[PDB]
Amino acid sequence: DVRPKITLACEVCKHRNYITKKNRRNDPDRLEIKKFCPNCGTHQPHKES
Amino acid sequence: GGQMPIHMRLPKLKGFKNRFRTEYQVVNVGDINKAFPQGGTVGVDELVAKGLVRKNSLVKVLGDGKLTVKVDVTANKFSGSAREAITAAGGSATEL
Amino acid sequence: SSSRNGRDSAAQRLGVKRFGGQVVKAGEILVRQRGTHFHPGVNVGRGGDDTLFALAPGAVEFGAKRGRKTVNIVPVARP
RNA sequence: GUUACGGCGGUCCAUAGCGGCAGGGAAACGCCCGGUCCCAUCCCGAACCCGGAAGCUAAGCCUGCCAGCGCCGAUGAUACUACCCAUCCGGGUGGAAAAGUAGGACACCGCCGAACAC
RNA sequence: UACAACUUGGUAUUGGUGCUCGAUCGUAUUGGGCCUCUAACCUCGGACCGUAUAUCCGGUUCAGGGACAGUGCCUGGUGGGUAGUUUAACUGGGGCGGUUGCCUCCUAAAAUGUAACGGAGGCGCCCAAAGGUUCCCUCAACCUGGACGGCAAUCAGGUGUUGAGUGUAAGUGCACAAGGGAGCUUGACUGCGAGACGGACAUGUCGAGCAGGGACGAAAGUCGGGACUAGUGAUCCGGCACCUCUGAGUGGAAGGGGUGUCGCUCAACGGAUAAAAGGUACCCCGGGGAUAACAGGCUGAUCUUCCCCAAGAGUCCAUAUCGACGGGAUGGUUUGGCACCUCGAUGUCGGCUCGUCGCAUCCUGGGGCUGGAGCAGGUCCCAAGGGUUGGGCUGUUCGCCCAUUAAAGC
RNA sequence: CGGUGCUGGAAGGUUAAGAGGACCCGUUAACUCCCUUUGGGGGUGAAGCGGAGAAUUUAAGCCCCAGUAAACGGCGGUGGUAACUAUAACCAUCCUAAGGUAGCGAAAUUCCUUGUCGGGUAAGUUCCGACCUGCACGAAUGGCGUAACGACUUCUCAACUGUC
RNA sequence: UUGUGCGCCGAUAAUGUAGCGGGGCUCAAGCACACCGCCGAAGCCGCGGCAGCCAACGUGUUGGCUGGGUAGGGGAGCGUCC
RNA sequence: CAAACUCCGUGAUAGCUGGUUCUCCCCGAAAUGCAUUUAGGUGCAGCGUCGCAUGUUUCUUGCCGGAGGUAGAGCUACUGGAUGGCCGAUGGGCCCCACAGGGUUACUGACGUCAGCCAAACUCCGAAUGCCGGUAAGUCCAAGAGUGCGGCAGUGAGACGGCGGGGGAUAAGCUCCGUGCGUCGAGAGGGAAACAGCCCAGAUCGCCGGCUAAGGCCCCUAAGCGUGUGCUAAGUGGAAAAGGAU
RNA sequence: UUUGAAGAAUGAGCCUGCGAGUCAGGGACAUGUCGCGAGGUUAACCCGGGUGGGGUAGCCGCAGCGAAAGCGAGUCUGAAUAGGGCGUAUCCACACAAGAGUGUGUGGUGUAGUGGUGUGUUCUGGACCCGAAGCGGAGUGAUCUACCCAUGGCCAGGGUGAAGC
RNA sequence: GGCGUCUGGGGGGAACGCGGGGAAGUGAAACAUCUCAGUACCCGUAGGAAGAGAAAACAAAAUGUGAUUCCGUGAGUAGUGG
Ligand SMILES: [Mg+2]
Ligand SMILES: [Mg+2]
Ligand SMILES: [Mg+2]
Ligand SMILES: [Mg+2]
Ligand SMILES: [Mg+2]
Ligand SMILES: [Mg+2]
Ligand SMILES: [Mg+2]
Ligand SMILES: [Mg+2]
Ligand SMILES: [Mg+2]
Ligand SMILES: [Mg+2]
Ligand SMILES: [Mg+2]
Ligand SMILES: [Mg+2]
Ligand SMILES: [Mg+2]
Ligand SMILES: [Mg+2]
Ligand SMILES: [Mg+2]
Ligand SMILES: [Mg+2]
Ligand SMILES: [Mg+2]
Ligand SMILES: [Mg+2]
Ligand SMILES: [Mg+2]
Ligand SMILES: [Mg+2]
Ligand SMILES: [Mg+2]
Ligand SMILES: [Mg+2]
Ligand SMILES: [Mg+2]
Ligand SMILES: [Mg+2]
Ligand SMILES: [Mg+2]
Ligand SMILES: [Mg+2]
Ligand SMILES: [Mg+2]
Ligand SMILES: [Mg+2]
Ligand SMILES: [Mg+2]
Ligand SMILES: [Mg+2]
Ligand SMILES: [Mg+2]
Ligand SMILES: [Mg+2]
Ligand SMILES: [Mg+2]
Ligand SMILES: [Mg+2]
Ligand SMILES: [Mg+2]
Ligand SMILES: [Mg+2]
Ligand SMILES: [Mg+2]
Ligand SMILES: [Mg+2]
Ligand SMILES: [Mg+2]
Ligand SMILES: [Mg+2]
Ligand SMILES: [Mg+2]
Ligand SMILES: [Mg+2]
Ligand SMILES: [Mg+2]
Ligand SMILES: [Mg+2]
Ligand SMILES: [Mg+2]
Ligand SMILES: [Mg+2]
Ligand SMILES: [Mg+2]
Ligand SMILES: [Mg+2]
Ligand SMILES: [Mg+2]
Ligand SMILES: [Mg+2]
Ligand SMILES: [Mg+2]
Ligand SMILES: [Mg+2]
Ligand SMILES: [Mg+2]
Ligand SMILES: [Mg+2]
Ligand SMILES: [Mg+2]
Ligand SMILES: [Mg+2]
Ligand SMILES: [Mg+2]
Ligand SMILES: [Mg+2]
Ligand SMILES: [Mg+2]
Ligand SMILES: [Mg+2]
Ligand SMILES: [Mg+2]
Ligand SMILES: [Mg+2]
Ligand SMILES: [Mg+2]
Ligand SMILES: [Mg+2]
Ligand SMILES: [Mg+2]
Ligand SMILES: [Mg+2]
Ligand SMILES: [Mg+2]
Ligand SMILES: [Mg+2]
Ligand SMILES: [Mg+2]
Ligand SMILES: [Mg+2]
Ligand SMILES: [Mg+2]
Ligand SMILES: [Mg+2]
Ligand SMILES: [Mg+2]
Ligand SMILES: [Mg+2]
Ligand SMILES: [Mg+2]
Ligand SMILES: [Mg+2]
Ligand SMILES: [Mg+2]
Ligand SMILES: [Mg+2]
Ligand SMILES: [Mg+2]
Ligand SMILES: [Mg+2]
Ligand SMILES: [Mg+2]
Ligand SMILES: [Mg+2]
Ligand SMILES: [Mg+2]
Ligand SMILES: [Mg+2]
Ligand SMILES: [Mg+2]
Ligand SMILES: [Mg+2]
Ligand SMILES: [Mg+2]
Ligand SMILES: [Mg+2]
Ligand SMILES: [Mg+2]
Ligand SMILES: [Mg+2]
Ligand SMILES: [Mg+2]
Ligand SMILES: [Mg+2]
Ligand SMILES: [Mg+2]
Ligand SMILES: [Mg+2]
Ligand SMILES: [Mg+2]
Ligand SMILES: [Mg+2]
Ligand SMILES: [Mg+2]
Ligand SMILES: [Mg+2]
Ligand SMILES: [Mg+2]
Ligand SMILES: [Mg+2]
Ligand SMILES: [Mg+2]
Ligand SMILES: [Mg+2]
Ligand SMILES: [Mg+2]
Ligand SMILES: [Mg+2]
Ligand SMILES: [Mg+2]
Ligand SMILES: [Mg+2]
Ligand SMILES: [Mg+2]
Ligand SMILES: [Mg+2]
Ligand SMILES: [Mg+2]
Ligand SMILES: [Mg+2]
Ligand SMILES: [Mg+2]
Ligand SMILES: [Mg+2]
Ligand SMILES: [Mg+2]
Ligand SMILES: [Mg+2]
Ligand SMILES: [Mg+2]
Ligand SMILES: [Mg+2]
Ligand SMILES: [Mg+2]
Ligand SMILES: [Mg+2]
Ligand SMILES: [Mg+2]
Ligand SMILES: [Mg+2]
Ligand SMILES: [Mg+2]
Ligand SMILES: [Mg+2]
Ligand SMILES: [Mg+2]
Ligand SMILES: [Mg+2]
Ligand SMILES: [Mg+2]
Ligand SMILES: [Mg+2]
Ligand SMILES: [Mg+2]
Ligand SMILES: [Mg+2]
Ligand SMILES: [Mg+2]
Ligand SMILES: [Mg+2]
Ligand SMILES: [Mg+2]
Ligand SMILES: [Mg+2]
Ligand SMILES: [Mg+2]
Ligand SMILES: [Mg+2]
Ligand SMILES: [Mg+2]
Ligand SMILES: [Mg+2]
Ligand SMILES: [Mg+2]
Ligand SMILES: [Mg+2]
Ligand SMILES: [Mg+2]
Ligand SMILES: [Mg+2]
Ligand SMILES: [Mg+2]
Ligand SMILES: [Mg+2]
Ligand SMILES: [Mg+2]
Ligand SMILES: [Mg+2]
Ligand SMILES: [Mg+2]
Ligand SMILES: [Mg+2]
Ligand SMILES: [Mg+2]
Ligand SMILES: [Mg+2]
Ligand SMILES: [Mg+2]
Ligand SMILES: [Mg+2]
Ligand SMILES: [Mg+2]
Ligand SMILES: [Mg+2]
Ligand SMILES: [Mg+2]
Ligand SMILES: [Mg+2]
Ligand SMILES: [Mg+2]
Ligand SMILES: [Mg+2]
Ligand SMILES: [Mg+2]
Ligand SMILES: [Mg+2]
Ligand SMILES: [Mg+2]
Ligand SMILES: [Mg+2]
Ligand SMILES: [Zn+2]
Repeated sequence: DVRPKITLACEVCKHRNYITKKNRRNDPDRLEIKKFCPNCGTHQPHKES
Repeated sequence: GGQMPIHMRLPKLKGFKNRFRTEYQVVNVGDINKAFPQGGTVGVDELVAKGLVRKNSLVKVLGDGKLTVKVDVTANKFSGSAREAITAAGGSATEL
Repeated sequence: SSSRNGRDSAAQRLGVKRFGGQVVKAGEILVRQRGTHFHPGVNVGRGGDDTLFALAPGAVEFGAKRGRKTVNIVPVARP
């Protein structure tokens, strides 16, 4: 849809903490980022969903 | 004026109201001490005669005030504040 | 015959907002300039949108240095 | 104290820039000599970095002189305008430009550090 | 958006046999399709009876049909036949056009702000990097060409100060870079937030510092999205994940609850509903000169009538008579603009009768000049006393036509 | 015969109610580590209970194939193309289903428009008769004529008269 | 020729002069320049009265001011019936 | 009669129209913005009132610190736009194309330079104003000044005139803006004959008093048919231009 | 009513009577004012041919924060002294900081609401007064007219001359 | 079916009560859900009252209430609602 809608989840957490938009046409590979989510209290890569 | 009225363009306050409530009242430790110049124990009937709660009302209170006179307590659910107030006063505040 | 014009924008109400020699308090805004009509000085913050403010009580002071315009705050003497 | 020295600095940052002319190598400055080792070329020791001081101040820098050009700028007037006016019609007081003109003008100054002298 | 009516199936009024078709070619799956039959059911066929008379009706017999049909209930179709309704505002009268939010500039009168159907342009995104940070560095203009190769492709020598540029328009900025390249990497963090800016209000903007962790740089420090300003949507209802919220009496659970997060060109963009088009000259009501159609009024673009300079026309000669390109005025009469008077009423075109006034004069009257031989003209000046056709055509005003007069005026 | 209807054909696709029971979910006996002594605190899940819950059977209809116009309805534009002269009477274009045949036609339809021409009058924007450039006729929401009829429409003529 | 202040023509409407308000005005009662005057309002001042606000003092006087007003707000009253 | 008549729901509902009754005393609006199935309605903020509170925090001026970016001005300063000149190689090019002489040929001529304008979206310049901030004096027997909070409704149909302007044609008594503009609205008085909006000026009441503003002083009509110095012959005064005239 | 009217804009022929912000509610609030005061007050109801007495059933404030669990002069937020949001009525004097305006700790001044009565506003009621076109339910009408149904009556006189014979 | 005989009822009445049926104007600033409201109105019953009435009700561990009906509360609260 020109710009799909993507959620990001922690690994131990598994909490839909971060949400962001992308161009799926030019990025068919899933998005990887290192970030922070509060409750487990430390940085940790977030996955796509 | 037709425009979205304020009372209708704000979101409902979340959470329920928990109709089931065993609620009570606090009669200040300071007020109790002020009422006890001589002190002694404290009972539901005595505080009713003192007129600090509904006569049937069951009471949970706090230790906002200080107790210097020996005042034993006949109570149901205390607060730790008034519990230590009574203990420092050197009496008893037993919970029934 | 019909017109194709007639639309416009809002009115952001920009422009300097605390004038020279005034008394301003911490976190106070000084200007709202689209471009860099001015330039930060000691105790002045460069906002996220080219806005100017003060990071310490005092009196604002304009002044030209090197042919530009830069704002600065002189801390007024403590009574 | 002097200096025809180098860094950092100032200033409602061109009265301080540009152009032409002449001059500087004791020290410092530049250029400079070569790339094992640091490091770099989207290739190149061009840039940077590094080792050394054989050479030279041409370039750049500096200083001095030149009004060719930038540049600052009067007094005066004019434009303009706050207020008030008279039956429009423009004046009375207040404020006073821009451009142009005589002119000015080839920066000044601070702190440290280098060569001569005490 | 429904509903009346019409139409389907299942289910009930509901019975039996024979056949033929299925999932645990010789072992099993209970229902579908057909042919029959009487007995439910129908009969508006017949014949008796109530009856002395009764075409209603009830009962009896037989006869035809017959598990059909009809009827309910659920359901699907179709359904202006019937019904309740919707069908925007802005508008220089309405309607048709165009717009409806957001962004840039001008109008904007040097704080802000400030309208118009005023002048001009864009937005409903893009981006794992075009983000952060560290580091390097800066153009374009420029003369020459071992050949293609040219006016321009890449160039280096050596005046080189944005004149080049900076994701998407304009303005504001930007070389101390906001401009490129690379390296690394995620701060496009988490919870707060001193105080402010703007907001009628909901909202919207900026922001130093505090706690954990991380990023770049040895460090200094910078890092809470993109150089900024557009890229947007309230509330309800619902969906999904986590929690040390509750839990209709015991546990509980369920049931509900929070934080995070999705569903609208709801663009008529603060969104009357999940759900919407038209005529009414068959009309109707309450209102308005808040707003049109005629008139009056203000105005004079256009109109008409004057006038100014004078090239050329006119055998040569500007002005006998026309006057090119232009300019300045008058009247309020034509086409127009405004909506100030009248929508608790100002009757509209022509014709008929009747007229009355002005004069920019149609004749009659008096003059000047002629490109005035005379007659007959042309033109301009004074003059409003008087007069100023009739018919055919069309509702016509007008106009053409016929035929008169001194004329057939505006 | 495309659209909308109606009429026939239901082989296919979609879909009703009604039946239904795979998954998922709740609860609870037993338990499952250790604690006491005469089951709960650190998860499974018993049969039933119920919750949402399946797929599977489904008629008409719609989609689909034909017919139907005295059913509602339509019947074009474009270019080229002759022995003087303007034409198309022939061919090519697109597209839809076709692109107006006979008849009539500035008419009750013709806006320019008082079309042009002729008759009637001195004069005829009305009339009659023709031409066809039918803006925007047309064949059962019928075309063309039609004897007679009409307190119907238009026009002319003789008598007629104070309508003038 | 030039700069000037006044003048003139340029100049035609409709019910009746009707483009100084009129009469009239140049032997200006017009225009320009100065002066002195005088008229001219509900402006101001003069005298008397009422009321509001305010300050001082007192147990309501003194002094300063203000008093137009629609929508509308506030304060205090008159009268009628019972 | 485009859904008969009587009764009833029925006081149907009316953002619409009309009307709204005794006196005095005090203060005194707006026709704005925003939003609106909204434009002739309504609500919020400004605008008024009453009370309470802070009691000058408000106002005027002088001085001081300030930023502008308008009028104007300017342009070899840029974006644009413009006229006339200069060498003009090289029209960055032509009569013979030689690979070499001339528009030996009137062209084009770029750049730049000499000068002269113009611009709301041009500014290498740049005010009087207006605004915000600080200080000080003054009205300080109070304006009845400000700000906050609280009860109360109006109003969101403006007009005109002067200023700066857009549109219109520099027309409208036109429309749309700005004026810590003015006035009417919501204002009586005098002047311009008449005339809200133009000029002068704020009506507590009464007085058969006086001084004055605008405008006037021959009569209607109160005031000099005044003083002195000049102009005009046109009733100009007491409607008008381009142009013309011993 | 209007920006604006002598208005040629509306309404009034005249007089006299009648005619328009009322009324109810433990309704809500604010202002006056009245009683009591950390308290204030009662409804319905019972009994006095009389407004008395009884009746504390109930409601408001005394404490708020949090959506809720819950906490409590704090509380919510949050991993958090780490300040912020909301209250602790409100202030005076002492010390600690920056003097980021004020915050943080002590000793006193100690909290004022409630029920009448009258008033403006809001509230639901028809809610300041009159007024509509119209929608719906129940009934009354075909003595005019429309149609039709059954039974009667009406059509002077004078011409034209089909079929048939 | 047909007779004949005893006993009942038949209609009227203002409201109230029960029961069968049952709408729109209006508000929602429109409007369908919704509201108006089970109101008006129609109809059949009885009575002086009717109707309801002896829990298959609530409650919540108290070893509680104890038929129906009507008041004032509880409370415009829990909730329901484009
Ligand atoms: Mg998040
Ligand atoms: Mg803008
Ligand atoms: Mg040396
Ligand atoms: Mg090298
Ligand atoms: Mg050299
Ligand atoms: Mg050099
Ligand atoms: Mg210069
Ligand atoms: Mg210089
Ligand atoms: Mg000077
Ligand atoms: Mg003045
Ligand atoms: Mg004048
Ligand atoms: Mg100067
Ligand atoms: Mg069935
Ligand atoms: Mg069956
Ligand atoms: Mg339908
Ligand atoms: Mg209909
Ligand atoms: Mg309705
Ligand atoms: Mg409209
Ligand atoms: Mg208009
Ligand atoms: Mg229109
Ligand atoms: Mg501005
Ligand atoms: Mg406005
Ligand atoms: Mg666009
Ligand atoms: Mg990067
Ligand atoms: Mg080079
Ligand atoms: Mg960058
Ligand atoms: Mg770059
Ligand atoms: Mg804060
Ligand atoms: Mg840290
Ligand atoms: Mg930070
Ligand atoms: Mg950001
Ligand atoms: Mg950024
Ligand atoms: Mg909703
Ligand atoms: Mg239980
Ligand atoms: Mg349980
Ligand atoms: Mg749950
Ligand atoms: Mg909108
Ligand atoms: Mg809306
Ligand atoms: Mg809705
Ligand atoms: Mg009307
Ligand atoms: Mg009208
Ligand atoms: Mg009117
Ligand atoms: Mg009017
Ligand atoms: Mg007329
Ligand atoms: Mg008119
Ligand atoms: Mg009139
Ligand atoms: Mg005009
Ligand atoms: Mg001639
Ligand atoms: Mg001539
Ligand atoms: Mg009007
Ligand atoms: Mg009028
Ligand atoms: Mg009228
Ligand atoms: Mg009438
Ligand atoms: Mg008439
Ligand atoms: Mg007429
Ligand atoms: Mg004449
Ligand atoms: Mg003659
Ligand atoms: Mg002549
Ligand atoms: Mg004449
Ligand atoms: Mg005569
Ligand atoms: Mg066919
Ligand atoms: Mg077909
Ligand atoms: Mg079709
Ligand atoms: Mg199954
Ligand atoms: Mg079909
Ligand atoms: Mg088909
Ligand atoms: Mg014809
Ligand atoms: Mg015909
Ligand atoms: Mg015709
Ligand atoms: Mg015709
Ligand atoms: Mg014809
Ligand atoms: Mg005729
Ligand atoms: Mg035709
Ligand atoms: Mg046609
Ligand atoms: Mg046919
Ligand atoms: Mg046909
Ligand atoms: Mg038809
Ligand atoms: Mg026919
Ligand atoms: Mg015929
Ligand atoms: Mg005749
Ligand atoms: Mg005769
Ligand atoms: Mg002269
Ligand atoms: Mg003359
Ligand atoms: Mg006169
Ligand atoms: Mg005098
Ligand atoms: Mg007087
Ligand atoms: Mg006075
Ligand atoms: Mg006094
Ligand atoms: Mg008064
Ligand atoms: Mg008014
Ligand atoms: Mg009033
Ligand atoms: Mg009396
Ligand atoms: Mg009737
Ligand atoms: Mg009634
Ligand atoms: Mg009703
Ligand atoms: Mg009524
Ligand atoms: Mg109403
Ligand atoms: Mg009215
Ligand atoms: Mg006043
Ligand atoms: Mg003071
Ligand atoms: Mg200044
Ligand atoms: Mg300045
Ligand atoms: Mg200018
Ligand atoms: Mg110049
Ligand atoms: Mg330039
Ligand atoms: Mg010049
Ligand atoms: Mg400018
Ligand atoms: Mg600028
Ligand atoms: Mg300004
Ligand atoms: Mg100041
Ligand atoms: Mg005062
Ligand atoms: Mg108040
Ligand atoms: Mg009010
Ligand atoms: Mg409005
Ligand atoms: Mg308005
Ligand atoms: Mg308006
Ligand atoms: Mg206005
Ligand atoms: Mg106007
Ligand atoms: Mg004005
Ligand atoms: Mg103007
Ligand atoms: Mg107007
Ligand atoms: Mg006034
Ligand atoms: Mg007046
Ligand atoms: Mg007068
Ligand atoms: Mg007065
Ligand atoms: Mg007189
Ligand atoms: Mg006199
Ligand atoms: Mg005199
Ligand atoms: Mg004299
Ligand atoms: Mg003289
Ligand atoms: Mg005159
Ligand atoms: Mg003249
Ligand atoms: Mg002349
Ligand atoms: Mg008015
Ligand atoms: Mg009036
Ligand atoms: Mg009259
Ligand atoms: Mg009137
Ligand atoms: Mg009238
Ligand atoms: Mg009216
Ligand atoms: Mg009348
Ligand atoms: Mg009468
Ligand atoms: Mg109340
Ligand atoms: Mg009270
Ligand atoms: Mg009290
Ligand atoms: Mg009692
Ligand atoms: Mg709470
Ligand atoms: Mg939190
Ligand atoms: Mg804290
Ligand atoms: Mg009372
Ligand atoms: Mg009805
Ligand atoms: Mg009947
Ligand atoms: Mg025969
Ligand atoms: Mg009976
Ligand atoms: Mg409603
Ligand atoms: Mg509504
Ligand atoms: Mg309803
Ligand atoms: Mg109900
Ligand atoms: Mg009885
Ligand atoms: Mg009973
Ligand atoms: Mg209750
Ligand atoms: Zn995590």
